[PDB]
Amino acid sequence: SQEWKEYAKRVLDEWQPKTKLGMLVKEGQITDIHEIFRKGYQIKEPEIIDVLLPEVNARENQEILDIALTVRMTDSGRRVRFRVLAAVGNRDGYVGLGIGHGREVGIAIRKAINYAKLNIIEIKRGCGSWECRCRRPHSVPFTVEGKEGSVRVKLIPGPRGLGLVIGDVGKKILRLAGIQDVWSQTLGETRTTVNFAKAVFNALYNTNKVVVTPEMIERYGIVVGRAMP
Amino acid sequence: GDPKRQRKKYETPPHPWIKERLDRERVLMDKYELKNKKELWKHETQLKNFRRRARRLLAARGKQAEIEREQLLARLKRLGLLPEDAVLDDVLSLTIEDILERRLQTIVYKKGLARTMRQARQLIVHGHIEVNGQIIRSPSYLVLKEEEDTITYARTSPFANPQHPERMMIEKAKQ
Amino acid sequence: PGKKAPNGEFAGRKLKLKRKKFRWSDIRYKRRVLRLKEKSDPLEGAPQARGIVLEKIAVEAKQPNSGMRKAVRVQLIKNGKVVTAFCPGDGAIKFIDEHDEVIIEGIGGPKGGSMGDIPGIRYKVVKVNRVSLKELVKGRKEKPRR
Amino acid sequence: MKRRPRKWKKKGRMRWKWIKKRIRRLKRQRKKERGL
Amino acid sequence: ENVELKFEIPVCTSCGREITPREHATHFVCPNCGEAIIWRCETCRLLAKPYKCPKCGWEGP
Amino acid sequence: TLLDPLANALSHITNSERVGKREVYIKPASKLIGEVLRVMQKYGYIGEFEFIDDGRAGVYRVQLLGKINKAGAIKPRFPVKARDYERWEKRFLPAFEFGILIVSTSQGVMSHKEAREKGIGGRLIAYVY
RNA sequence: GCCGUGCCUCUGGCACGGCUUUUCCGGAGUGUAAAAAGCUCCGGGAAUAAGGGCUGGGCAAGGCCGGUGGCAGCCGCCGCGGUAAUACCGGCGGCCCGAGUGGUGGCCACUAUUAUUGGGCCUAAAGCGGCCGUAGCCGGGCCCGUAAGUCCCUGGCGAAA
RNA sequence: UCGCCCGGUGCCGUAGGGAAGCCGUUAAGCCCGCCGCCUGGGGAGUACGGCCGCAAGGCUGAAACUUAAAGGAAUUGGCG
Ligand SMILES: [Mg+2]
Ligand SMILES: [Mg+2]
Ligand SMILES: [Mg+2]
Ligand SMILES: [Mg+2]
Ligand SMILES: [Mg+2]
Ligand SMILES: [Mg+2]
Ligand SMILES: [Zn+2]
Ligand SMILES: [Zn+2]
Ligand SMILES: [Zn+2]
Repeated sequence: SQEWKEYAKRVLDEWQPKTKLGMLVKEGQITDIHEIFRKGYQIKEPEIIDVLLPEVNARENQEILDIALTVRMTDSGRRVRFRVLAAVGNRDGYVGLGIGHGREVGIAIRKAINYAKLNIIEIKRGCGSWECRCRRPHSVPFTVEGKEGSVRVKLIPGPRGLGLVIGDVGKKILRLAGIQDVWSQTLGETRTTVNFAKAVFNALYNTNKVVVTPEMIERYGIVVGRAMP
Repeated sequence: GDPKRQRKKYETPPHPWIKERLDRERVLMDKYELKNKKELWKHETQLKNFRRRARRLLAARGKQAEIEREQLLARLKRLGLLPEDAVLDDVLSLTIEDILERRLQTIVYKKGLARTMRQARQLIVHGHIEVNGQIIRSPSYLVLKEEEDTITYARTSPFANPQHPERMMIEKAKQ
Repeated sequence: PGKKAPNGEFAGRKLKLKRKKFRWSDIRYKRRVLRLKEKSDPLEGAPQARGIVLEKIAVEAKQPNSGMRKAVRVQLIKNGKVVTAFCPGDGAIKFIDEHDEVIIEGIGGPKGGSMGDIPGIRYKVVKVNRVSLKELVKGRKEKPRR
Repeated sequence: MKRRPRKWKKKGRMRWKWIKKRIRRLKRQRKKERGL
Repeated sequence: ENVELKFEIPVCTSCGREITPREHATHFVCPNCGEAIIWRCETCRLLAKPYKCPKCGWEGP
Repeated sequence: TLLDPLANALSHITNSERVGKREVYIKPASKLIGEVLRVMQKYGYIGEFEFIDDGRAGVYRVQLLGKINKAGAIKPRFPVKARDYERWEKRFLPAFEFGILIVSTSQGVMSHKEAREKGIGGRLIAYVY
């Protein structure tokens, strides 16, 4: 697991930090991904993530969900623009989704991948199904739902071995976060992939708004972030 | 109403042209040298029925549901697919390449009785192997555990003589 | 609007009645229970039929298109009706002659209707003189009875 | 007459106050001219 | 991965509801005491709910 | 008009605790309401409660702890057999033991987890989780 | 059909050597009311045995060559063709299933487009112009009875397939 | 003239809801009830039948066929 540990050392030297969090990460005060989140900081440099979660840019922890091209009219023609939708994440507990625009497909992908890192979140995994009652981080620990635009999404826990039975794009997002088994129920128009993608993202975020007692944890297996890499 | 119809014992895919699945099945067919696809979906179904049984005896409780629970372990390990210490929750982490390892073809090849995998098919179909003092001529037969050691060449086969010109090319690989 | 009308415990009769009442605002159900397809259908619930051709015709295609599609008039045998049927293939019309018997299938469009730019036609020819048409179009077989 | 406000919308049609007046004249002719 | 309580999650000092990863919360040392850290969730900051230090009794915004 | 004094209470509770309140007043106070508060307490959802008399049916003061996600009434009050609970637990609750389902059994009011230990049934009145 | 060694476009085709006999032809038993199939044995021989639909997007697979010129034709839907066609018609490559593979009609899922689980009614389909009331559905707090609804235990039943 | 409680009538606005315009204790929010209506656009509020009115007219109300969109809320321009 080393090829992405010399990347961290190379970036951590020629990077001049400009915000407070960058100063902290460079001075060795902050040294783990799990302690930049629940504090109300702000993340404006993408190099806070290339140093603390280096394998986020591994080309198999990246994904391009869709590419569109859109237009605005003028008395001298049609001014064209792109729209890429990208997601990144290590397949342990951390995911991000961003969009990014440009005049060419290459610049747009770069901005998509860049903004995906700054909009990152951590989630909870477990096993809450009636059929499989193991205690292993392979699914969603309970029913959660999220929404965006006109799309409503619900995710339900499923037993170990069943695939990810959700739509065509939900698999990428749910698989970059570390899940492997789920069920699903959808309303609204699922053919606008931006709103469908943002609904699944919102559900995975809502995973951590449900109040739970300390006894439920050693019944569903709830882990937050990495679970023994 | 209507009387009984005989039904198919396999299932086709929901969509026929998914790329990431044609790519996954094109490998299992060259590694075990199965004849067509309907020969592959039959084993997937043999596994999915076990899985769907363990999901119901896992939520259920009662007197006879108990009896149905420990008949699934008993056979499922009489068939060599589980060990002698396994609890019910180990039915859910079984794989397709565990059932494809129990065909008579793959076993008569993994015991050194054939030089390759497409030759074991011919040895089974032309009637040279024997399973427990009994010629069997069907390569898809799942071998049990109490008899995966009593497998040889037929007593009346040309291969049952360590001077045959074709048997001498077989042991020439075992070192 | 309020909650929903008969959500009581002893209100089963009214709930069933509301459902049976509004199921008739459908079109796939009303058309299946009153059997409206039969009583107006020249083929009478068959997958195929047979007729005897009266004349050969040509139709004009739709608006964003150009060209003439060749067809025939068939006079059915079980009814006596007269329908209009389409001859699929490159050069097929040179194998259909008047006083011939032809077999007729649907043309496979939306809801059972017509397809593509031939808008009013809803049947197509499959067999001529007990000899398939697909063969005749591509050599491979010869046409009996002249 | 049980009319529906989708037809007062005038986009690709003529006015409905004037289609009503023309349906009424035919419902009359079918009545007098041997509507018995 | 060396789970000896690898971390814990902070909770709001007024309602006791733990804090989600990206919300507009805050924390600061207790005024008038200097000995306790005080958390406020976004929804207890938005509608100004009182808090009180768990050590002395000083109350409210 | 008024048709259900128990539904009003449970919706009041879940509306109040969602905006951050720490006390509520359940105005028309049956003893079914009190009996359901008793079992919402033993499982740790509310604090302590008292009955105040006001000359007209009395009131209930209850302190909240911010420990519930949702509470409501199962209205049509279906009956259940003593071996058919999971069919309803899969409809109202979010995982295989997440929260309680309150049942009006022939020996009082109790959660379905204590009805399955005696093996009895009854009418479902509410659910909390 | 299989195995070994070489050559080449390397997933496959060839040249040399060897092997087997499920299937195929003759023959002897057993089988059968009599036959026939089947089954156990002999003697020959790689010898007797691959189609159908697809190849622009949905949807796996070609930006290769010759024809036709808004004409022939294709098209479930969107859509191709006007003398420079990856979309029609032929050649040669390739893809999916395979003793099958395509075409037309019917029912279920798709469809939360019949909604008890579980939909809508300001502007998209849709709140009666307004109000009074008969049947029916829904109905405030406590105390004492009954045991019809409801729940648990137990006898007789709900044919075989 | 100032402050408070109850009932009507207006505006700016949190949480929340909505495809948005926008609604927001006088809900288009979260609940417990009852009744009336809706099911792609046309054909058509038509034909045939019934009941009311002195007439003009009101109320109830289909199908053969035909079509791939018809509708809504907001953007950039071009234009008056
Ligand atoms: Mg071609
Ligand atoms: Mg493709
Ligand atoms: Mg609808
Ligand atoms: Mg309207
Ligand atoms: Mg009462
Ligand atoms: Mg029976
Ligand atoms: Zn599990
Ligand atoms: Zn708080
Ligand atoms: Zn203090």
